[PDB]
Amino acid sequence: NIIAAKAAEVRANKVNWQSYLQGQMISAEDCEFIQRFEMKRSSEDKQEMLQTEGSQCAKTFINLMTHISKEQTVQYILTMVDDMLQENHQRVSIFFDYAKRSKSTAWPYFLPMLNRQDPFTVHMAARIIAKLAAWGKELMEGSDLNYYFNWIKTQLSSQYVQCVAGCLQLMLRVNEYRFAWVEADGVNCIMGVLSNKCGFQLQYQMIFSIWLLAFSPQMCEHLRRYNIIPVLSDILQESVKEKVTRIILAAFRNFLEKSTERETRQEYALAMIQCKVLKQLENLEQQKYDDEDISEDIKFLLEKLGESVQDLSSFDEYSSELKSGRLEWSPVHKSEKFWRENAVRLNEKNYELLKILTKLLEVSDDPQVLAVAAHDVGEYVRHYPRGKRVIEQLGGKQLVMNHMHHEDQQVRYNALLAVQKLMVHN
Amino acid sequence: ALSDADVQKQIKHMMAFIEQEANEKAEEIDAKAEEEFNIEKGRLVQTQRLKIMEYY
Amino acid sequence: GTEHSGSTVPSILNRMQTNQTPPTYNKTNKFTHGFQNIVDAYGIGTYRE
Amino acid sequence: FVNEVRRCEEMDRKLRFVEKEIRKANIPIMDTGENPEVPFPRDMIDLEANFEKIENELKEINTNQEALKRNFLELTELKFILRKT
Repeated sequence: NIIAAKAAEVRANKVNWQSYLQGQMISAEDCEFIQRFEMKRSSEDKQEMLQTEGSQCAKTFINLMTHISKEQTVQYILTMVDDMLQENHQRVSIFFDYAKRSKSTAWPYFLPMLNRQDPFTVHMAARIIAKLAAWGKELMEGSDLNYYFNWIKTQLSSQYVQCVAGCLQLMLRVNEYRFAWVEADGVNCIMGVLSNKCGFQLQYQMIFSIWLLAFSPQMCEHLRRYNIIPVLSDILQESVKEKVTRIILAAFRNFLEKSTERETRQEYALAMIQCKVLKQLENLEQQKYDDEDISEDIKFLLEKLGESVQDLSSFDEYSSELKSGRLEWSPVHKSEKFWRENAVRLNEKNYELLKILTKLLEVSDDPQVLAVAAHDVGEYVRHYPRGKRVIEQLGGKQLVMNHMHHEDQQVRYNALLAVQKLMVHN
Repeated sequence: ALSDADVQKQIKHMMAFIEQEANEKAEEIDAKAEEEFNIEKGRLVQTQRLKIMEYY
Repeated sequence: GTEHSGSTVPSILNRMQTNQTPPTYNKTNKFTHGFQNIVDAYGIGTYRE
Repeated sequence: FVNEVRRCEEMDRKLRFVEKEIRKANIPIMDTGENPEVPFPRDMIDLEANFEKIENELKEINTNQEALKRNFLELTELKFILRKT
C-alpha cells in the first residue's frame, strides 16, 4: 500500500508551475502545455492534445524530468507528470504523443535513470517502460530493459516490488519479447523467486506471470526441463486463495490445450505420479462457484485426466519396465481393470514374466521394487488358481516366505498379503 | 474515531477487494482476447497463404 | 485468529440495538451450580430479573 | 456446507469401526491429556483419509484371518484322518 499511499499523498500537492509558467527558478516556456488540458475529463482536451504535435508533450517534459531532480522539488514535478502518464486511459492510447524527430522520447533516456529504487523514480521509469503491450510502439532493444537492475535488486529486500512486478506482468503479453526474455536465464530467476517464501499476493503475481508465459507451446516444450508442474501443484496444496487456484488450473489447462508434441508430453503421467492432483480435484469439485470458468475447467480437467490415466493404463510399457527391473510405484499396477481383463498377458511364453520376476526378487534387495513385484504377483494369482498351482510348483512361495522376515516391515506386510492371497483355498 | 474509523476501514478493504478481484478478471478477459486474436490471425494466414501459393 | 491466519482481516465489529429480548445468563462456580440448577428447574425468568 | 458434515459423518463411522475393533481387542486406552491441541489447517482431511485406508486394510486383515482359521479347521481334520489306518 506504500505506492498508493504516496500517490494519494502527492495528488493533493499543487505545484507552482504558474509561478514560472515561462518564468523564474523552474525553466521558462513549458507551462503552455500544462495550462491546456487541465480538465482531464474533457473530450475536447483529450482530442486536441494532437494540436500539441508532441512538440512540448514528452519532448521537453522529457529532460524536464531531469531538469528538476530534488527529493522535494522533483518528487512533486515527478508525480505531476507521471500521474498523467499513468492515467492514460485513452489520452495517448496508441502512442498519439509521437515525437518522431527524436527517439529519446520513445526509449533511450533512462540509462542514468533506474537509480534510487524507492522515491517513485524507478516506479515512473517502470511505468514508461510499461508502454508496449497496449501501446503502439515496438521496443528498440529488449536487452536494454531485460538486463537492468530495476527488477533484479527489487527481487530481494515490498509494495514497490509488487508494483514493479505488476508493471512486468502487464507488459508480458505478446510473445515477441517474452521469447527474448525466456532465452535469458529469467526462467531460473522466476523459479527461484517462486521457491522463495513471500506474501500470497506476490505468489499470485508469480504464478500469474507463469500463466502468461504458458501461452507459447514451443517454448513450454523447451522449458519442460524444469519441475514447474510439481512445484505449482505443491504450492496449490500449500495454499487456497481462490484466485490462485483458478490461475493454476488455467495454467494446467493451457499446457494441456497447447500440447506441442505427445512424445514430449511425458508429464501426462507425472501429473499424477509426482502428486495426485486428481485427489485435490476430488475435493475442489464439491465446492461450487459462480464463475463459469472454474466449473467448466474442473469438469474438462476431470475428463482429460480420466483419459490420461486410462491411456497410461497399458501393458506394453508395463512389461517393458517389469523386464528391465525398474519397478517404480506406477498407479497402473493397482488398476483393477488390468487384472480383470488383461491379466492373462502376464502369462507369456513359459510364464516368462512370472519367472523373471521371481528371479529379480531373488536378485534385487531394494524394498520398493520387491514390494511392487510381490503385489503384482499377488494380484495376478488372486484370480487364476491354475497359475497358483504353477507358482507353487515353481517354488516362489519359499522365496516369499524368506522375504517375509525382512528388515523392512513394509516388505514383510506386503509379503504377508501375497502369501495370504496364496492361502486362498490352500 | 473507533466505530466510524472501523466503517471507513471496512469501506477501504471492500474497495481493495473489488479492485484486485475484477482487475485480475479484466486482465483474464484480455488474455483470452489475445489467444482469440492469435487464433483468428492464424486461420486468416492459412486462408490467404493458400491463394498466394497457387498464384506464385 | 487473524494473526494466526494473516490476510489483512480487521475482524470489524459493530454494535446495534433492537427489540429482541437478550437471553439470560448467570456465571456460576463449583459451589453454586447446584443451586443455579435447582432454581432454573422451574424455568428462567425475564431479562435483568 | 452439508458436504463437510457428511464427510465428518463418514469420518465418525470409520472411527466407530476402529473403536469397536479395539474394544473387541480389549486394548487399554492411554488418554495422556492434551485437550487444548486443536489445529486449523485444511490438509488433515488427507491424513484422515490415509488413516481410513489403514482402517480398510484392518478390515481386510480381519476378513482374511477368519478365512485362515477356517482353512486350519479342515487342515486339522485332514491330519486326524491321516493318523488312522
